[PDB]
Amino acid sequence: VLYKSNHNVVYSCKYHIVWCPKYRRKVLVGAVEMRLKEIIQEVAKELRVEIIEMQTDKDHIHILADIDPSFGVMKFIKTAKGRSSRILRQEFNHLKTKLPTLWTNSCFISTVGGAPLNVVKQYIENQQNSNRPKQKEKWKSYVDNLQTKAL
Amino acid sequence: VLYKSNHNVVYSCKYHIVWCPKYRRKVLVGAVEMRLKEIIQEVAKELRVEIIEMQTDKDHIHILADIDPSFGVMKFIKTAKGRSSRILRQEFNHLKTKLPTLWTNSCFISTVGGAPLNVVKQYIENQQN
DNA sequence: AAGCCCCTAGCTTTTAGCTATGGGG
DNA sequence: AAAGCCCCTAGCTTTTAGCTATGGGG
Repeated sequence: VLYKSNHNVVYSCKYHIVWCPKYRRKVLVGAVEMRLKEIIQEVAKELRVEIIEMQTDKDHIHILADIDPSFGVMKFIKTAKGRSSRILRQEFNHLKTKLPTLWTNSCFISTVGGAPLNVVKQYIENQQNSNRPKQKEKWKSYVDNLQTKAL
Repeated sequence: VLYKSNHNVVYSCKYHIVWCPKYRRKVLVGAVEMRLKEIIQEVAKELRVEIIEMQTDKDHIHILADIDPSFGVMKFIKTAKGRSSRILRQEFNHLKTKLPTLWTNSCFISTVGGAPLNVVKQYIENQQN
């Protein structure tokens, strides 16, 4: 797990984000799909967001991004959707004349870390009960590094 | 994991949050410790934040919370540190006289999900079938 | 636990098109 | 060290306070 920092915070914030075209229209294909990913890389680059992985399918775009918590994941999403919509609708006439908007008003966001919820949960509850490891070998590297980083 | 939603977003945003008192002073004990926890529960409830787990040691408080992304993790944190700082220093004299502030300007924040990073990264690249 | 319809100001993408623990249908 | 120590502005809460801001400096 790689941790970064801004002028006040030490963090590791990863998000799996997903959003669909309006009406789930299967328009994320070919040149549309390609341009869409290039625009989002552009957006991420200027918003200092790190795209760990990004793939699409006819009607969904999946993005795994590491975002400065203070900046805000929504500020990123808002920019990526908004800009891709404006641009793609200008480049691909069918997206302008056959749809009222390229995207919807919603999205799906799930946070992601180096270990599963239950592990972090236990580590937190273990704090005052001395050295009581998670298990034999399961996630030793994560817990060890964590004790060290959160010292 | 059970997702929640606001008017426009479906989400599950959990963070492992940690912060320490000024100078690492080991003051999070006894009466203080218990009150800090109450105040954080009071702020969580008020800000519609779910506290999944909260533990403390002499100089650290760990919180695993579910926070609406539209609302903002930082907004929860500043409220929690700020109010707890105000209230604790009003109730506990030794916190107001021995320290210029109760907390510091920093904190540790780590996202957590039902699945580890590598799994989610795989699932994503597998989205062409 | 969104996704459809409608609405607002705010802010970017500005003759646009998206968010807001947004309003309601 | 910088996250943590110092100092500062500016915005909002806790506001005869005390924490933020992809804040800036040291």
